[PDB]
Amino acid sequence: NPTLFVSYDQNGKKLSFANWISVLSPQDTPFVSMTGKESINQTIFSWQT
Amino acid sequence: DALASVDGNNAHVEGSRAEDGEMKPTVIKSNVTQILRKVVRVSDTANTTANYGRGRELMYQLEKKGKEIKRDLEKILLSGQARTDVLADQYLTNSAADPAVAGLNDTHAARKTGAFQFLCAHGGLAGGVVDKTKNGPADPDTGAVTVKVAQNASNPTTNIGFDEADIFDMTLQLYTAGSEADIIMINPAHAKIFAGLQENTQGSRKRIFENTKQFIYEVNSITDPLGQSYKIIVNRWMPTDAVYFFRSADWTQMVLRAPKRTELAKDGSYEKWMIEMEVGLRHRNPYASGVLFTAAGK
Amino acid sequence: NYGRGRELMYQLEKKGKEIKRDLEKILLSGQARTDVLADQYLTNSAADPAVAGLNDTHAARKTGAFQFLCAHGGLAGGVVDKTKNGPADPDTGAVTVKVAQNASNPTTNIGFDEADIFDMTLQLYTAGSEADIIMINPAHAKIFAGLQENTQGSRKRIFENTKQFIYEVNSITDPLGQSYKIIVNRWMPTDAVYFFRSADWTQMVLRAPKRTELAKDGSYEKWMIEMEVGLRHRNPYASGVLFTAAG
Repeated sequence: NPTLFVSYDQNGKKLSFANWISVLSPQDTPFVSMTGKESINQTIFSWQT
Repeated sequence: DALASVDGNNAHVEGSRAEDGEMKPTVIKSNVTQILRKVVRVSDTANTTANYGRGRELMYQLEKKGKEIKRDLEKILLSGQARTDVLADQYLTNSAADPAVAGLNDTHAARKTGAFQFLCAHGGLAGGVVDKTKNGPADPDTGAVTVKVAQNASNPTTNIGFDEADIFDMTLQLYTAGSEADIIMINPAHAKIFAGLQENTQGSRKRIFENTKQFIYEVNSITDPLGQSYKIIVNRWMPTDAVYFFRSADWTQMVLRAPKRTELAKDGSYEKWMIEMEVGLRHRNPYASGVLFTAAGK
Repeated sequence: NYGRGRELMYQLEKKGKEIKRDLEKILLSGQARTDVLADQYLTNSAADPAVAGLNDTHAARKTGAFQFLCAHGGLAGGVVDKTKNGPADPDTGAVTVKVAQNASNPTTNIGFDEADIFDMTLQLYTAGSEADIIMINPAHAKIFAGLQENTQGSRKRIFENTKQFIYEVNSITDPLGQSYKIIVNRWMPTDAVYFFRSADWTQMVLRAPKRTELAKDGSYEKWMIEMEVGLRHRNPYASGVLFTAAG
C-alpha cells in the first residue's frame, strides 16, 4: 500500500526474461578434423613397421 | 551458461551401468538502470527577445542540453562505476517481497548502472569504481583472464602507456575463452602507443622509412599470432586508464524511459523545462570482452 | 512454472559437445596404454585363460595417445614422461622425442626453447618422416612470431609506411627445405610441441557416439551417451614430440 509510488515499494516486479543464453565453450577440434576415420570390429588393432 | 571442465581422461569399463554424471546449473546476471537528467530554466523576458544569431533562448538551450545528455551517456557506459544500488539478492523475488527499504521515499540513494569495467571479470571494487590494481579472476571452464593489469616492464618509468606486449596477451586470453572480439577502443592520448610500437630495446618490428614524401606514423589494423585481426578505434570520451577489447554484437543499450518533452510549472517568470531518460547497459558474458588497465613499468 | 521450460534436451546438447571436447584432449594428453591383456597374439592357444570369469569387475581401458604411439622412451606412471629423450632410431641416427634445452630465456621464466627447433626437423629428416604440421598450444605461439624478427639484436623488421600490423608467423621453411605449417590448438598441453603429418594418424572407430534411453524405475528419466574409439600411428619415428623444460 505505497503512498509514494516507487520501484522499491512495489509488490510486483515482473522480471524481464531474456530469450537467449550465452556460451563460449569452443569445440574447434583441429586434430580430429584432419585425422580421418576408419571403422574396425575389434577392441584392439595392430599394425606392422 | 558454459560447458563443464571435467574433460580430464574419462575412461569407462565395457559392462558397467550408467553412473550419475556431474550436472551444473546456469548463472544469472543482473544490472540496474540509471536516471539521466538535464534541466532548463529561462525567464520569459529573455525567451521573448530575438537574439542576434539564433532564435529563442529556450529551444537553443534545450538543444544544447539534448546533446550534453548523449555525451554524458557515452562517458558513463565506458566508465568503471560499480553499479551503486541499495538492493541486494532480490532479483529472484518470487517467494516474498523486499520490505527492508519499502518505508522510504525520494531520500533513496541514486542508482547507477554497471559500466564496461564492472560487467567484465573485475577482481574487486573501490567503493563505487572498479579497482585496477587487482588482476581479475579466471573463467571456470576455461583459464582466460579478460582483466589484466599491464606490467609495462618493457617500457621505462618515464613514459607510462600500458605496454607493447600486454596487448598480445589479452588476445590470447580472449581466444582461450572463445570470445570473438574484433575491436580495440582506445583513448586518443594512448594512440601514440599503438602507433609508437617502437622503443622495444632494438627489436620487435621497429620502424623504417624509404625516404618518401609521406609520413604516416599510424596503426589502425592489428593481427595477433593466432590470426585474430583487430581494428583499433579512438573515442574522445574514453578514459585514459584502460583499453577495451570487445565486439559490437556483444553489447546492448537497455532503454526503459526514452527522452521526452516535460513542461513543468512556472511559479512566475521561470518557464521551466526538463530532460530525463532512464537507460541501462548489458553484456552477454563478462568473459566476452577484455579490459587492459594501465600501470607503470619496473 | 514460468521461464524455465525444460532441462533435458538442453543438457543432452551440452553433453554431446563435451564428449567431443574430451576426445581432442585425450588424444593429445599423453596417457599410457591401459589394458588387462598381454602377449595374446602369438601363443595361438586362446584369447586369455586367466582373465575370463570377470564380468564387469575389470578395470577401465586407455588408448595410446600421441606421445605413447611415438618413440616416448619411458613412462612416468599413467602418462608419458616429458623429460627423458626417446630412444635413438636403430636404423638411422634420429631422435624424434627431444626436450627443449632452453639456451636463451634464463630460468627466471620457463621459456620454451624458441631456438634449436630446426634440430627436430633434422631428426625427422634423418628418419624419413614427412612431417608438415607443427601443432602447438596458443600459449606458445608468440615464440613463433618473435622468431620472425627478434634475434636479440639488429634485424630491423620494417614498416614501409604502412598502417597494417601483422606480427604473425604460420609457415616455416627448414634449412633442409622442409616447409612446415603452424596450427593452433586450444586443447593441447602447454608443455609440448607435436611435429607430425595428418596422413600418418588414423582414428579407429568401433562404437560411434549414439544416444540410448535407459530404464526409468521412477521419475529418473536417465539418458547416456557412449562411444568407443582408438588411435593409430603408422611408425613412431614418423612423428616427433618436443617438450619444454627450463632447468
